[PDB]
Amino acid sequence: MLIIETLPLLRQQIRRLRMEGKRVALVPTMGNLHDGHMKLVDEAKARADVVAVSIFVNPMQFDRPEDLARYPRTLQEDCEKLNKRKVDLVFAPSVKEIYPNGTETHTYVDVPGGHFRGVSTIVSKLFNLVQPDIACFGEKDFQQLALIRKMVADMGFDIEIVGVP
Amino acid sequence: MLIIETLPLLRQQIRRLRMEGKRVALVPTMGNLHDGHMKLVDEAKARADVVAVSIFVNPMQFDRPEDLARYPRTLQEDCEKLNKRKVDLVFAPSVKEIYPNGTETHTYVDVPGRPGHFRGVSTIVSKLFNLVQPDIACFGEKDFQQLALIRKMVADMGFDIEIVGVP
Ligand SMILES: CC(C)(CO)[C@@H](O)C(=O)[O-]
Ligand SMILES: CC(C)(CO)[C@@H](O)C(=O)[O-]
Ligand SMILES: CC(C)(CO)[C@@H](O)C(=O)[O-]
Repeated sequence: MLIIETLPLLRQQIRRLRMEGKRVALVPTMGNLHDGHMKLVDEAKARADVVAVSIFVNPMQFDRPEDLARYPRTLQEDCEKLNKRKVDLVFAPSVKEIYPNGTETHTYVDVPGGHFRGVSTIVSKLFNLVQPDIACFGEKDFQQLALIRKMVADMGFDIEIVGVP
Repeated sequence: MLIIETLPLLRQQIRRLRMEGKRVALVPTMGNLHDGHMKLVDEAKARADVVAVSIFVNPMQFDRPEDLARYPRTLQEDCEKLNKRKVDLVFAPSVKEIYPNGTETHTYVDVPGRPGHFRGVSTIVSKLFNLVQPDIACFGEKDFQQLALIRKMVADMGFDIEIVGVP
């Protein structure tokens, strides 16, 4: 398994996978992975040659800084679990790599029809960075899954959005 | 030169270009092309294997229906100029095709750091960038606020697209 923390190195591998003809699935996560997140990984492995999992606790989608600060961070353990599940690549960026000037002045994506603006923004950016053929999301957060399906339909992303029960 | 009017046929074209691994340049336009747009096309041709030009009068970036309705439409003459320049693809969608559920509740992109005009720009250019997935995209320097907007949008949103400003 490859663990990538920077944009240039991620871009290099995305390009390599593209030149190798790999079908790529992305599983976005905020880390603190449990057996339940493996449903996403297992669906992704069946549906692609290569599985990339992002781990990024996204400040733009937390209403309270207290909650962002207390969100569990267990990177070594997440990566252990992913490596055992045969994941190919983990993308684990820093906050500043994602939001160089902070979130308040960052370009955002809003899906009509703070929390959800944070979700469409980071998921669009992960789609632009990883350029996956397929991306897997839980059905449990049904508002989030609805928001991403609409975002994709509206914004022209060529990505199959897979809801996992 | 091929004229592509629908998303699924554009999808077909872009998927094919991707698996062929060609380097692709996109020139976004609203048609009514003249010398300045030809400079954009020339640059795109010099910088990529394949050049796509979009022609789409984007309602989201016009505040007044009167201004949208007055915008000149010269598709035949636009295609004549692009064909002469050996453009590979011209993407010329209808409004219903880009906005099948209307602009009002369409996803939008807004870049901080007429009310509505720039939001309409960032939104359509993001969508064009997702649809076409170009390696490079050319814009004029004269609309300097637009060029700055797109420059920031690309840097912020993580698009792997080289932005080229042309006089
Ligand atoms: C989709 C996601 C990883 C985006 O930050 C997050 O909202 C989540 O944990 O569902
Ligand atoms: C898979 C999951 C943990 C992702 O948030 C959630 O959808 C769930 O519990 O099914
Ligand atoms: C960039 C653009 C094609 C977006 O509709 C338009 O604003 C233009 O022609 O400058």
